[PDB]
Amino acid sequence: PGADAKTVQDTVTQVIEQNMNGIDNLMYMSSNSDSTGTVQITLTFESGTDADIAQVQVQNKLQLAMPLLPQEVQQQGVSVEKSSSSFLMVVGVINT
Amino acid sequence: LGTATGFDFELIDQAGLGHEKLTQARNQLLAEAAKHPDMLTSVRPNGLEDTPQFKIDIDQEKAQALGVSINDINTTLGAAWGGSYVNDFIDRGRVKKVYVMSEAKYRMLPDDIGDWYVRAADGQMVPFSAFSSSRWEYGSPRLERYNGLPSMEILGQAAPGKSTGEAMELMEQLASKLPTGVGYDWTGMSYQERLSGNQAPSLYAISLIVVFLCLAALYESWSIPFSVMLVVPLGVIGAL
Amino acid sequence: MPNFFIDRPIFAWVIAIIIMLAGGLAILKLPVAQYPTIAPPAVTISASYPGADAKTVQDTVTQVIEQNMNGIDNLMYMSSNSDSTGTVQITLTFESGTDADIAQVQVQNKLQLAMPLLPQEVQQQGVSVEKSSSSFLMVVGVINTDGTMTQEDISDYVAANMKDAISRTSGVGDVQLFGSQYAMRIWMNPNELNKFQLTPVDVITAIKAQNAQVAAGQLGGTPPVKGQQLNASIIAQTRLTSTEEFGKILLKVNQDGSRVLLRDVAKIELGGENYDIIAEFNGQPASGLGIKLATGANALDTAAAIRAELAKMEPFFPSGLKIVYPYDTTPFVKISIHEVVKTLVEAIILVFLVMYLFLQNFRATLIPTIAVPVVLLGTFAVLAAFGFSINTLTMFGMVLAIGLLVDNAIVVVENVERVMAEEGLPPKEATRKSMGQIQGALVGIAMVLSAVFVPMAFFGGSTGAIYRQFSITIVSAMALSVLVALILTPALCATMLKPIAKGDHGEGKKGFFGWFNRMFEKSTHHYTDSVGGILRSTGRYLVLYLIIVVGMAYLFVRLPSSFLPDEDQGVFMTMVQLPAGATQERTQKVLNEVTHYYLTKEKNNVESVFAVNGFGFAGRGQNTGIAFVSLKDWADRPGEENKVEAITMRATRAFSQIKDAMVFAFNLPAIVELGTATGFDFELIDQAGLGHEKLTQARNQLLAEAAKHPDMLTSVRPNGLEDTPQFKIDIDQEKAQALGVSINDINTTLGAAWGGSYVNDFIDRGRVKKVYVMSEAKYRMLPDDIGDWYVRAADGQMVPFSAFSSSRWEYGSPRLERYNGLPSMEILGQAAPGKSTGEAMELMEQLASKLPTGVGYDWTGMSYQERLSGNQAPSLYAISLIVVFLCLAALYESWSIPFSVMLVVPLGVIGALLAATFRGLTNDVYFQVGLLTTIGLSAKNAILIVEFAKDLMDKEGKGLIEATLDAVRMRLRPILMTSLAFILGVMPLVISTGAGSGAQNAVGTGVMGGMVTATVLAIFFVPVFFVVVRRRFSRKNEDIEHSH
Amino acid sequence: DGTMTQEDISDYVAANMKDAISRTSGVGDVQLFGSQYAMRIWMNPNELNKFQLTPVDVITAIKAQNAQVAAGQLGGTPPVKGQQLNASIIAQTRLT
Ligand SMILES: CCCCCCCCCCCCO[C@@H]1O[C@H](CO)[C@@H](O[C@H]2O[C@H](CO)[C@@H](O)[C@H](O)[C@H]2O)[C@H](O)[C@H]1O
Repeated sequence: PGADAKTVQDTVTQVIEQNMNGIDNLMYMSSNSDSTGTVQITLTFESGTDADIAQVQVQNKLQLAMPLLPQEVQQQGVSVEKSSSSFLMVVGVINT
Repeated sequence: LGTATGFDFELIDQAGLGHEKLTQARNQLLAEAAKHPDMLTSVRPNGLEDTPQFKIDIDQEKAQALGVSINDINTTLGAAWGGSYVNDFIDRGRVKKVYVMSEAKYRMLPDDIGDWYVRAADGQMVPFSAFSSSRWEYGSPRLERYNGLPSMEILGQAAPGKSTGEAMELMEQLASKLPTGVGYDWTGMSYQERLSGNQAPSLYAISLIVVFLCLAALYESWSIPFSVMLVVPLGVIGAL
Repeated sequence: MPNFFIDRPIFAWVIAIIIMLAGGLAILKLPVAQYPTIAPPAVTISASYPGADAKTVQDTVTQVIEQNMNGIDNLMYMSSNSDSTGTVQITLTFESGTDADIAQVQVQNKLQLAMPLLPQEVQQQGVSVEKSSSSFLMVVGVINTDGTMTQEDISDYVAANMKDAISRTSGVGDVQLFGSQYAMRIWMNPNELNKFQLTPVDVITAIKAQNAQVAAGQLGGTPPVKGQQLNASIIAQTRLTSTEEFGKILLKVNQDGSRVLLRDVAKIELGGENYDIIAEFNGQPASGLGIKLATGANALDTAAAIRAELAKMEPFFPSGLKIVYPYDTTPFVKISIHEVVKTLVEAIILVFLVMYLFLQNFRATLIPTIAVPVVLLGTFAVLAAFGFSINTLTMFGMVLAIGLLVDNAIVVVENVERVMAEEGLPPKEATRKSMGQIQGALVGIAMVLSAVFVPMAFFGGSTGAIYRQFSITIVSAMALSVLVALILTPALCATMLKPIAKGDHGEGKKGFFGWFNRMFEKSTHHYTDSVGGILRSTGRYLVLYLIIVVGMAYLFVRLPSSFLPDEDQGVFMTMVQLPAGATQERTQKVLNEVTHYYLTKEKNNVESVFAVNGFGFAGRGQNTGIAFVSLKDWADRPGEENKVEAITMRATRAFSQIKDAMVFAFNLPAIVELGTATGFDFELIDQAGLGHEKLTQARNQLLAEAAKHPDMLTSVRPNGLEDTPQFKIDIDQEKAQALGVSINDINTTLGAAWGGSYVNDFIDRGRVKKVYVMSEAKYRMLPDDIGDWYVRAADGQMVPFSAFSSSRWEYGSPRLERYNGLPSMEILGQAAPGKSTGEAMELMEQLASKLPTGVGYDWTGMSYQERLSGNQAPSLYAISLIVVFLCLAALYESWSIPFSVMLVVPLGVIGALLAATFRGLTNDVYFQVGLLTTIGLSAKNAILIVEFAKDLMDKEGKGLIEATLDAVRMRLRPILMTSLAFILGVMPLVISTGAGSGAQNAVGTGVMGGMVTATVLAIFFVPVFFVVVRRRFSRKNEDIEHSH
Repeated sequence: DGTMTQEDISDYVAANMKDAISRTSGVGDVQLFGSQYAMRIWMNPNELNKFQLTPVDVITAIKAQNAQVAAGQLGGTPPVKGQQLNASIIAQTRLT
């Protein structure tokens, strides 16, 4: 919260990236750090890789990098998730 | 997946170069790409341009002389202007966050900075303006990295009539003329071609060889299979 | 089938071709490895506590983690080292076949319960969980050939630009930097600190406050007021980037307004996170990456991927920077495999030549020959089908299978040839007649033969996977060659064989073939004459046979037994260990001596030496080091004296004359995680809170008692380090309270100055790196230096350490070991010459039962493996022999006639035993599988002999003796063709020098010896076997005529 | 033999048996029917009041005086060249 892109990159992104070692079947890794105080690191695995094993290996390497992150970032927590781009549907809720 | 005839290219800082030199190398690559409308079209950054930002320098000596601590100064600035997650409360049986932050009208403009006071050790309130100075500068609102190195993603496509393979070949050629320390890589749809497009030839070959061998077995003949294999273009011309 | 393809040769071809395409495609895609993986997965936990002594590490980290290690599937045991480098490694070792991914997941789920209980400084160093081999896959070295970069420069370059990408490469289980990344180093001066009434606590506070990255929000940030037109990020403090910026950190402003800057109380410089690891490549400054393979990953693929990654980095190197390859286990695998491929190709050429000697027409010799590549290539397809890899064992399976393969096609071609020499029938009809009489037998034989090889697919333990590689490869190839002989060979016979007129034996041919044919024909007659003779005696040969069986027994019980030969792999390692307390400088002196020896005394043999000071097999320390040695090619290192075993012996002997260090060169074992045989791995255990000193005393008593049994045990020794002097300092609580100095200030001042303290991060050329505060060297060298450090009391007074503390020398451990959660001390040793490992262990157990109360023991590693136990040989081969007899009984519809075939077994074994015995070889995996190969094939020769004889006595009239003679007459040529072709085919193996020639010699010698005696002897003894067994288990009336 | 009470027995099995049992083959979870020893400080509020102390002071002194300190080394790296002595500095250790 309230971090500029450089701050995000140099206290969060680089630290997580430096810890993404010893994970199987990684093809490549990319990230964005922006001035909305947000970072997303995406790791892409070989076709046929077990998506659950990929995710738990990532999340376990992250777990061990958490103590190296800023306190307020540890507070917000760092989400590790499977990446989909398709929704089955979007339910809107409005007040009229 | 793909933009069809599209490619997905990463410009990479391979040395100590930094965001500005990487941006200059990107602009150099983009200008050169633009000079080949015949081959390349719509090659462009995927990310964001540098923007003005407000640099504020805390004066350590003056803070120390006024008895104002750097932690008070920095949480005052950040909490007021950036907002700050304090802890949790319980709203109707669900745990939720508590945030402190300045009401909007006191964190809108540079003159507002001086309306925030910090308490010194001796009880006095010190306006932020007494121990800081500010200036405009440019910086990035979105920094990209690729395989752990600073990067800039570039999108584009083969010009009409041209193959994506052709368009990628030029991009590598243009990229080979960039400043020292600047490298590149293919990602996404492009990565899955420089690897997963070398296959088509050998798979079609296996198909054609096994077809011939099955036919030769059927007809007990090494030549008669040819009279069947010759049909292929007859359907294909009509589809085309 | 044979009839079908006799009419349809092109369909036959199409089947053969599809099989080869499938094999060919398997070969391009199949994993290649030296051996099947038989090593138990190991997960390692590593952590670091900067400036901690071994006990602090143990009681504050290691015990905490160990106590949370439970409910983990397939855990065999756990071991740990806590050392005065501040390092912990905990190794959890799992059952063979454990999914290493899940092992790692389950270990980490427990570890995360311990994590919050660990010291903060330990958590910030990052603890790691890895799943990899214990040994290095390769060492990637980096030098600067322009001398433009120091050791420290190169190390930082490597850490900052190369290591991470390599660390992320799939199959890379662990990466060790030989050197250290740069950190912002703040070297504190206690004199200057006291002059300005500051301490390391103030220095640390100032750095955290002034090397900061502040989140400051935005101008016009959401939610905004209405009408807002400006939106921009506020940028406040950012991480410092240079020594200059750190130097001007403001510590305080003096009473008269002057400033005290960080550079006024410290030297500030870019320097290593640590200064323990220093490497050289052939004497020059170097750094590097020691790379370990992730559990179960493919070594050749992982190495290819590492090279591809390094290739991406090279174009951006600073000037002079260069990658070198001082140590790589990879090449030997590729090379030794190709050497076997080469001998398989030579085998096919040799086969072609021997075929051309008996079949004297190019087209006719192509028939048996083409079978080889069809079968062999199809075997790769079957291996793919069953998830096997291309490895040393499957490749040698192919080779050992050559005789069994080629024999099916030879049996078919030869028999067709004879049918055309006996009756003058034309090719297409001759092969039909021929397939009619043998095809059933070929299929039957494939069944009995599978009984000799399938049982060893059921060996248990780690050893079993080895034998299963052979079993499946040989059974598959053998099954494929029967198929190939029923489909392709009959077709090729009916189309490519030259018509033979009746009664013709080419005796009236031209030059040499005409001569050869005349010799063979007369030899055949002199052959049949000889046998006809012995059949009239028989009693004589029955006795001679028992002689052979007895000698066979003799040789066998006196042939030593090994597992897999030790190969010269063109690389090896040298271990350097000085006593704890030794300095880095003395360790460098001993490394210089090691390096010197290889560069000057082994000029002709050693290509390079990558030596590292501060890293050893058991990990970081001032008193340890290692040298990685790469030899010149095997080709340029001719003779036994120039191979790894002779080199390492010479080297170790020369190094024994090095003062006050343990230095030895050793060749890496075939496996490793198998057991450098004769060796045992012992754990002494503190089972009752006895404590370190008592365990030591118990250890010493055991070591003493062991030494006085040199007949049984040799080199029984501790694996760890001896206690050393340590500086004990007591803080006086009352005095501190009285003076008003906080214990926290005291401890931080002490620890930061003498141990160093990781404060926070900074940005060095775009990359986040660490900032370290520590005393400059010259103020943390001497005991008296302690009192030059001052702490500030509450009332502002500077108080020297000497005012609130006292100190004394004492002894302590630099390396505390634990085994399965308890204090331990590992003890290594071996069986004395002539006595067995099991013997040595029982003695060790007997000695260990006499130690003081509360002291127990346990076996681990190689000694754990052998106690689940082996000795499954007798049973499995016993089953094998029974099933073979049962299969033969079905074949002959007789309970007795099988014995006439099975008696042939000793005749090849004796030749293999003689050959191995007098070449000084051993009873190992290659000897054993070779024996089954020889036995199978001569069993097969015997089967077709008595099958032919039995047919004569049954279908035709022919009495016993006549049938036997005409049967053996008919099967002499076919037998010789195969034997001579296989015996000559394996010459490449017996004559082999160079990469993997250890395995190749072991293979070839057994087979060649076995094959020669099997061929020469069975040709005479199988006739005896049949006539004697027929007579002994005779019914009522026969022999004298047989009706019709 | 009347030499161990229940609380003793429980400490013995917690401290010497439970860990190994819980790592034994096929064992999934292990419940101790009792409790391992801890060092028990049983405070008396009257005596605390008498000396004007609280549990806060007690807790503070225990963290300060029951400590295991990383204290560094003599002659550790990087050394002054020519250094002969390398030795661990041992400061406060845990009370026992
Ligand atoms: C007598 C006939 C049967 C005997 C011959 C059998 C040979 C068996 C030993 C082969 C060892 C396997 O070695 C294997 O070689 C092939 C061919 O270069 C490699 O194949 C590699 O190069 C080829 C092109 O040259 C590519 O199509 C392939 O994508 C690439 O991986 C494999 O990566 C390697 O693992």
